[PDB]
Amino acid sequence: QETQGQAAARAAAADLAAGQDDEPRILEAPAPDARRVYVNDPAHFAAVTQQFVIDGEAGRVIGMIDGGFLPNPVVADDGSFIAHASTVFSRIARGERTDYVEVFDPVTLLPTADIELPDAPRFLVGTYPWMTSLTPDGKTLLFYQFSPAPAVGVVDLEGKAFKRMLDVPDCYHIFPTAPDTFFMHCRDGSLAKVAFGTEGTPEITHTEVFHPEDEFLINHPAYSQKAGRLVWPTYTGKIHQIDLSSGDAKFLPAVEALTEAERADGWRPGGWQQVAYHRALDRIYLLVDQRDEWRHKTASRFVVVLDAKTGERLAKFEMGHEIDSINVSQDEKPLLYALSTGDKTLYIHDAESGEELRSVNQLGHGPQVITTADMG
Amino acid sequence: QETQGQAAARAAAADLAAGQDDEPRILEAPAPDARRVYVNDPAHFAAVTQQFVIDGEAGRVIGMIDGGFLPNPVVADDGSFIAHASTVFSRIARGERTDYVEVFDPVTLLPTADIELPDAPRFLVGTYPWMTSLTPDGKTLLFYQFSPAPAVGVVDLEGKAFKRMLDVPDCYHIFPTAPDTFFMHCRDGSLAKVAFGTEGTPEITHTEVFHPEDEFLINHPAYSQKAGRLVWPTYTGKIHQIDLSSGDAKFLPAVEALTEAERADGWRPGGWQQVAYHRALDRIYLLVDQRDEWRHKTASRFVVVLDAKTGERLAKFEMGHEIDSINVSQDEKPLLYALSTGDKTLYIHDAESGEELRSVNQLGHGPQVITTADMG
Amino acid sequence: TDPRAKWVPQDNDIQACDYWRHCSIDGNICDCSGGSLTNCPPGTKLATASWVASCYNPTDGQSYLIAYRDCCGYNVSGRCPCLNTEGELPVYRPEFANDIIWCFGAEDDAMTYHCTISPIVGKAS
Amino acid sequence: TDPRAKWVPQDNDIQACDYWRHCSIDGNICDCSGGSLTNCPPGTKLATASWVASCYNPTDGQSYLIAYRDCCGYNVSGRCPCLNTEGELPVYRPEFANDIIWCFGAEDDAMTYHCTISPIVGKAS
Amino acid sequence: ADDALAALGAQLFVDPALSRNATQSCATCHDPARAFTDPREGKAGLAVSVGDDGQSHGDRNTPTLGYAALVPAFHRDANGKYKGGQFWDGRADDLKQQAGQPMLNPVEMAMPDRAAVAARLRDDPAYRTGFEALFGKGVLDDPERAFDAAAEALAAYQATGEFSPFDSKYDRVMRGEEKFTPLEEFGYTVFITWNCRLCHMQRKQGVAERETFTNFEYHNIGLPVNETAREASGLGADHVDHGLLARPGIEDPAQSGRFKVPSLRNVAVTGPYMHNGVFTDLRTAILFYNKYTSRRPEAKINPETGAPWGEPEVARNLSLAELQSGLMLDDGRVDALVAFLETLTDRRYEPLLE
Amino acid sequence: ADDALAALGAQLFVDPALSRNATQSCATCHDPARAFTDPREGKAGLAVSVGDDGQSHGDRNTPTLGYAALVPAFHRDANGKYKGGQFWDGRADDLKQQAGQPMLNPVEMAMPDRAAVAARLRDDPAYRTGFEALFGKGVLDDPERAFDAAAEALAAYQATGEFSPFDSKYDRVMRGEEKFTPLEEFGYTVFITWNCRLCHMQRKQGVAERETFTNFEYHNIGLPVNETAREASGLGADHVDHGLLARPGIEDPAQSGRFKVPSLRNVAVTGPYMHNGVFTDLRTAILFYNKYTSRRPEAKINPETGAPWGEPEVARNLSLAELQSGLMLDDGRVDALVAFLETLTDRRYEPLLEE
Ligand code: HEC
Ligand code: HEC
Ligand code: HEC
Ligand code: HEC
Ligand SMILES: [Ca+2]
Ligand SMILES: [Ca+2]
Repeated sequence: QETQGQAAARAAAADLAAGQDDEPRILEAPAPDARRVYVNDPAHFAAVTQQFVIDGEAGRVIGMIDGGFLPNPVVADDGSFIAHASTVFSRIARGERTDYVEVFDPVTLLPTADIELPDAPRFLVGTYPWMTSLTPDGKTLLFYQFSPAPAVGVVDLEGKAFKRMLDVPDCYHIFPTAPDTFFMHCRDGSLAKVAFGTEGTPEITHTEVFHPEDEFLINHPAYSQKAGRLVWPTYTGKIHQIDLSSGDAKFLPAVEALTEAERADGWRPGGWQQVAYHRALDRIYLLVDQRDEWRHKTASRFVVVLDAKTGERLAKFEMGHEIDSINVSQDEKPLLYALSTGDKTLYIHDAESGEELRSVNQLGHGPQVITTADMG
Repeated sequence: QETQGQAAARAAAADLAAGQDDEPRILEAPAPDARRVYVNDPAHFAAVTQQFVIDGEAGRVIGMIDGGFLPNPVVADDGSFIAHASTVFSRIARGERTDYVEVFDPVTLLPTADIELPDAPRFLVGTYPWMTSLTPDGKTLLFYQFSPAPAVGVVDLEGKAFKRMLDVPDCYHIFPTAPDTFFMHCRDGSLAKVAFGTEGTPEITHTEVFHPEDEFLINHPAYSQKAGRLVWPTYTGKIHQIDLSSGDAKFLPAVEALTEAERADGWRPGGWQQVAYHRALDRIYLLVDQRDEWRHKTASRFVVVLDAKTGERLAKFEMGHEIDSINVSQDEKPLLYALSTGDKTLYIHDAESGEELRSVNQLGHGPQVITTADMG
Repeated sequence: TDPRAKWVPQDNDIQACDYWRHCSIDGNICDCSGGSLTNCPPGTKLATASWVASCYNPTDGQSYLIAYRDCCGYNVSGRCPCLNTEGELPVYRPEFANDIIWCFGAEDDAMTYHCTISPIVGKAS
Repeated sequence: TDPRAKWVPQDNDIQACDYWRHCSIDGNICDCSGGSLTNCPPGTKLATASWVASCYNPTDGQSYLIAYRDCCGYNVSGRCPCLNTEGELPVYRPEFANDIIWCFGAEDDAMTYHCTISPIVGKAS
Repeated sequence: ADDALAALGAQLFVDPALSRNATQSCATCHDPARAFTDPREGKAGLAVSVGDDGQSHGDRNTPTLGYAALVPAFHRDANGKYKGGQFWDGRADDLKQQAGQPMLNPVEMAMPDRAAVAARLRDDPAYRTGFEALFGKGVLDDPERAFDAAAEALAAYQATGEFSPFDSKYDRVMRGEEKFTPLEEFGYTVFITWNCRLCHMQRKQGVAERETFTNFEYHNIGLPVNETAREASGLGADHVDHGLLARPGIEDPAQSGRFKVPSLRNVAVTGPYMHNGVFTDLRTAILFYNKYTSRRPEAKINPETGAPWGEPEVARNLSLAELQSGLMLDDGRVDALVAFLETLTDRRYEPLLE
Repeated sequence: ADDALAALGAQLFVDPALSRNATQSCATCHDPARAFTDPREGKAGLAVSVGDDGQSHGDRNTPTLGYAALVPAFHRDANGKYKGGQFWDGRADDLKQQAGQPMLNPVEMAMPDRAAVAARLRDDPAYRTGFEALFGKGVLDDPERAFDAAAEALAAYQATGEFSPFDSKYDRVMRGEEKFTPLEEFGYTVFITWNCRLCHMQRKQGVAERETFTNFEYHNIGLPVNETAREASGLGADHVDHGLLARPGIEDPAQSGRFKVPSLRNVAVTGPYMHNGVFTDLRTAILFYNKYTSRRPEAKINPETGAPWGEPEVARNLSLAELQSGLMLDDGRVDALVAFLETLTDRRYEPLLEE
């Protein structure tokens, strides 16, 4: 019940009363852990943006990172670094464009690499986590390019250098499975496997088509790189699961997040980051509400929870706020993170009971993306 | 009583029914006129900021200009151009600083000049209009530098080049009176006249001291360059007037904006741009409210209007909103502009009756500064 | 106001998020920053790329194709923000996707998003 | 809550704008962006310049001189904004003036404003 | 009588007596079986047509006459863009001023003068009847009146429902009479969202009453010379086709190399393409536009030759603002555009589509 | 006994019999009429002091002993900052370890060894009584016990209120007994908002019980050699004064050129200034700091010489983070700082302020 700002007043008065000296200095953030959570604020397309680093357990902002125009955040699963691909202009939003990758130390938040990306190659879009992606060794960053055509840029983080663009087919998103391989989703309804060497055209294999042309897959699937599990809901809440753990795509039985009855009652997923996946529990969390079929980007007030293995519903939580995005911590007794763009606030819930524990407000102008590390 | 969005729907619908074609293109703003008003948004110290160009007569945004960190706006009195002095960084708010001046065409809003200021010489301060100032001929921009010591930078707008820094005494603010002369206010309570050239020590002459060390003169005096009239309120609403029209300072009789009874009951000016001056009517407008003496930057809800020659009160307007800044158009039947930082809204009032006529909302994050041209 | 409710178009105010031509707009209405319903504000750059939606006009009962175009090269206007998604598809169907910054073809290679205009380019079908 | 009312210090919560040491703060409290009452957040640069005010402590009835210092080099935090001006004087008395970005002496020549810390440097006189 | 006038033009249009040696009529080069273009193979394939003398070839591809009646008379609009007229370079004001030109052109029908045309008209009893009923007795005795009346009849005939029937699949779909296939509907969506709609749609915005998929403007899209056609034309390897700048009275250097945007109706059956017939296949015409947008090495290569496209004939005034769109058409979008453009084929030409 | 020990040190402090030729006592170089500093002119003016031989000059300026008792014993704090100790280079741990050293230094009191000092103490019947009363019978017969006991007495004497009275105008104003002038007040405001507060205040934050206007740390502020002093000391043109690095046991080259921050109490009457006495005027000591901040040509020039300040004697480990403040002190603020520092003068030395 005592707040962080109250306990801080009391510590400060006791220092004063006892004559305890201390040097004003730059703090270090605490060590990355399972309960650290990152909230990116794309700020409704503003030319400059912010990321908040938050301790989920205390509900406290522990630092911030500035970015430019629609940056893509990535966070190494082992906690060793964070990075983003970003874009700046010589006169605010006009003049010469520079795209670049920065790597930051995760406790000092100091840039440890600034890597310029030649010829302004980033895709400028509303933030999708899997349009920029780390390989599982953490040594390579892969970013998507849309113009003039779908391509994928390879950035060597170890040597701090852009390497090359890979030509790909008409495909979207980047799910890395190895130091030299990633998967994308193609317009035609298949996945493409892209295997790449230091030089050469890549080797590209497609799977079979796994969804029909009139089944719409959302912009924000959940991908657990450590499980090799791609969890991909459609506009109706049908959930495709693809196992990438063998290094090849194996398509799991499709699951329905909503019942036939709820569907006919106008229950649909909706929001921004609509789906989360917990690796250890093998569990899928989906933001849903009653809504018209073309209100798919509005906030939702419920989360449904289901067993990934069977598709049985485990819980349905009333969130108590307008929630746009969700994610979960990857430890035992996880937190369920529920971000409201409209409230600019991160609501922090027990993922088991769905109860709200605490919240962090004043998170920028239109915060939308939550990222966690999977450290287990 | 039909709104602008309503008029526009009506017109679009008649074009559609009539089969009228038009080519999508970039608009020109309407020609600068007496009722154009500019609102700058320092955005509570954000690294990037905006200025809104408004037609006060329609209450319509007719354009915007982007700026960097706490830019200083100037508007040429004859409507020929606008300009700002501004500051950007190579990585949003960190890395190499570049200070520059840009001049813009007042109808296309394109930069017609971008002039680098060497050695990052601008004073970064919450926005004070008379910290960056045009000479009466429009040929030279003067900007204040605080660090390492008070100095004034001279920018040749015609030649599009930085000229020199001038060393000055311990003084502040810049009120230009001639192509080669301006006045500043000194810590010691005098003004300093500074006459300069391209090279050599400028000629600096102090006036007599005109106020005690414990009368505090606000950071936002009104200066009418065409009248040579410097109107300078103190924290208590006592108003100093200095006539610079001879080329030398002449001290006019001080007037009290508030009566002895109002002052006894806690009335004081307060806000950001607390004072305005209408040249053709010789009238002074002051934002006032009942307030504790150290709440001198809070909004006020009243404006007093007084005759600048006699100090007689002409009106006291109840603004009906929390107003931080005021200014007036310089034409006959002028408008009284009332800007609310908290509502992010410019309220446009008839200056004669004080009645709110219309308003323009959604003006950025923390708009504070109103500038108009004296074209008459 | 019920955000999850079926969107209801009107044809009487272009500055409101329910104006019929804004059925798949994402960002800001240009008329609120000095442009007009089908023109860019001064200082900005008009893109040639577009997104499309079929928007029902309640006035004449017809459906028109609105091919949205962005006005680019300025920070986002911050005035009259709107996000509607009638017929909006995911990014892999990009001709119908509205999270994408459609500043391609803008003069000076302007690519920052200021606001969006709503011109009719055809009848639907 | 009445913004024009006399400011009333408290010594129970440093995140509030009425916390006694914030009597002439202008900006944001660093405690709310990962700093603490008297330390900068990670990634920012601590200025050596300051501004002073004499702030009454309601815990011990004494006035203390608070020499504010800015943490610089990041865009404004936007969390716990506050503007108080007890004893605050115009810019020509800069040691008491709080509109100035007091980032001088920050490492790497950082000059953008992020938040302000509130350390005590003496008793009043 | 508007009916009568057009019926007279229908007679003239297929009459080889309007050529010097009576070997060709309008319909020889504008074959009604081929959407009013030229099926005949000459020294440069179907790129350019052979005149009445059996040897002379033109330097430009024979365009369709379908929908040519929807084009406004030549003018400069308020934005300073030239619009309308007839011929690839706009050198004729309208269809009437156009009609007399092939008759007297030595590389086409090759009549020596208006007097020779009149003499041929006056030699036909039916023309004496039909002309005199419409223009007055003695019209055919006056070479100038006769030639002007023949041009008026031909222009009237070209303005009938038969040249512009608006019965394509696209037309049926817009009337709500059927639907596009998925591939056609994709191609239409690409056409109206990519750069094609900036030049190949009548209006900038709104819906056209009788769309012909051209804005009637003049653009230099940077086409290379058609080598074998330039050779066949005999104009010399030194010659430059300046497009609109060659119109008498146009003097503005910015119009050099610009040509009239063609209507895309019947495009699928009126190959080869462009003003010089340089591309034989519709897909190649579409791929040409990737040369301005794609970074793939294949975009530099003409798939019909496997060699680089070739330098533009006229290297200035390219429509770069419109052409450098920032987006490359992938193979699937090219397929969709072809399928869409095939829906602009008039009902009576659908059998040609195989 | 606390009393008697300090009383014994009071006698020693003024006794020239602790010097080889008997010409010199502590109080000769630490003159209580001059805030415990040396008024005598030698070959380098007042920059360095002459020893008991009448010829040898030291290489460092004689500091005040006023407030030296508030300095903590030498230690490395947790920041890795050395702090405290005695002498400009902290080579003595505390007052007691320091006191024996001038006695045996051949450029100062020049006694040949501890036994010789014991033999001088033993000659004086008053020392036999006072020493034995405090330290036991036979103390003066054991050279090592006698020497350590004298150092003890002398350190006790410097710990009395006489050396640290806290009765300056500044102290009175802090007790509410009087007020600063507007100029003194402006000088205090500058001192506490500019970089001076970063080294010349006891604490990093909070309020000190007994402020002496030093943090007891070691800093290289980039001072030049004082050439006439260095010529007088005879150490050689090639000698470098390494400051803290010269302390036995410090080996860290980052400590080279660092000296202990002096207390500013009585600074107005204890010129010349710095560890080598290089600046005559207090104004000039203040102006030196503008070399790191000002862009004016004048800021590079020592106003006492008309010549540049000079190349630092040690041109590495400069405290640039603190020195490069970004703000130049204009003349009004130098004026104010002089005024303020003059309020740090002990009551009994206020009459010295005029001269
Ligand atoms: C020898 C082949 C030939 C004959 C015979 C011929 N033309 Fe053509 N026609 C052409 C060529 C080639 C062009 C384009 C020439 C150019 O643009 O310079 C053309 C262009 C036209 C155009 C303009 C179409 C457009 O889109 O710009 C019209 C109309 C036209 N012809 C009508 C006629 C009429 C009527 C006749 C009979 C009097 C006729 N033509 C005889 C080959 C022929
Ligand atoms: C800059 C205006 C412009 C743009 C954009 C444009 N075109 Fe064209 N198009 C032309 C002009 C002009 C010609 C004739 C060029 C010439 O022959 O000199 C032409 C010719 C064609 C032809 C040959 C038709 C014929 O009868 O010979 C086809 C097919 C075509 N365009 C399709 C497209 C498609 C599909 C797109 C979008 C990928 C497109 N164009 C973009 C102006 C444009
Ligand atoms: C010849 C002049 C001379 C005499 C006599 C002298 N000293 Fe000093 N004293 C100095 C000089 C010079 C220094 C600084 C030397 C250095 O830093 O290496 C100094 C430094 C000190 C310090 C260090 C103060 C500080 O702030 O670091 C103390 C304590 C001290 N002396 C006490 C004494 C006592 C007690 C005596 C008599 C036993 C004495 N001195 C005799 C010249 C003298
Ligand atoms: C980086 C730490 C630091 C800063 C900042 C600093 N000082 Fe000093 N000051 C010192 C040190 C160390 C010395 C002794 C230097 C030496 O002799 O080698 C010194 C010496 C002095 C002296 C000579 C005292 C004596 O007894 O010789 C005066 C006066 C002085 N400082 C005043 C100031 C003023 C006023 C400011 C603010 C403009 C200031 N200082 C800033 C560390 C600092
Ligand atoms: Ca053709
Ligand atoms: Ca001294």
